Amino acid sequence: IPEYVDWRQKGAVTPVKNQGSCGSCWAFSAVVTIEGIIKIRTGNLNQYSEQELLDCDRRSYGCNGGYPWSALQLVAQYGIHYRNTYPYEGVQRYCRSREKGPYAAKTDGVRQVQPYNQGALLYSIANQPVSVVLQAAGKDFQLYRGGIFVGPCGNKVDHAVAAVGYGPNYILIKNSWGTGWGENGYIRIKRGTGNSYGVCGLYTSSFYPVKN
Amino acid sequence: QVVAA
Repeated sequence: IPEYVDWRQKGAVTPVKNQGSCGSCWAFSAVVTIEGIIKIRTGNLNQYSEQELLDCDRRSYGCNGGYPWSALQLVAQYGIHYRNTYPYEGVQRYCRSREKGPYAAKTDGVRQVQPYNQGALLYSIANQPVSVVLQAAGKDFQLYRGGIFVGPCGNKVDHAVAAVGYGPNYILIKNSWGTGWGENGYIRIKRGTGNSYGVCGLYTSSFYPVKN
Repeated sequence: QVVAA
């Protein structure tokens, strides 16, 4: 795998979104890995619905929490609609897939990256965007305005985000807070620290969509 | 304190 990977340069990531006051990070996270693998595989970049995952994933908890592996599984099983046809409302409501007609895309499966293993994650990111969790509660993470973030942060993961690249000393992450947070909505987290947890617990649980 | 969301 190469020294630098940046899926935005390959035209495989859409504009940064803002989840607002809904704890829908898990759905935002799962959707940037669906947008990236559809572009990688079909050549077309499209935006997909976070609201659909929020309303329809019965294992997750709507606003206040969920699982991007559960969200990723629904799309393999069923599929997902364009963001346009099912726009973000920031509130969980009834599942409306049926009403919005046929799915725009569908996936074939969900895989997990071997945890607490930096090289395993970096090999998955070299192939497609990956869903990743981290501890985002400390005000150092919240007030991030740029640079390679080294912490301080613990490993009490609470925020799902997506990794879309890496470099020699960092992993590149798409967050769902505004384009005004961090580096136009992105954060480069220090890697190669020797901590198996990863900085802020970044190697705790990472999943990616399989599309054939 | 801090866990899934």
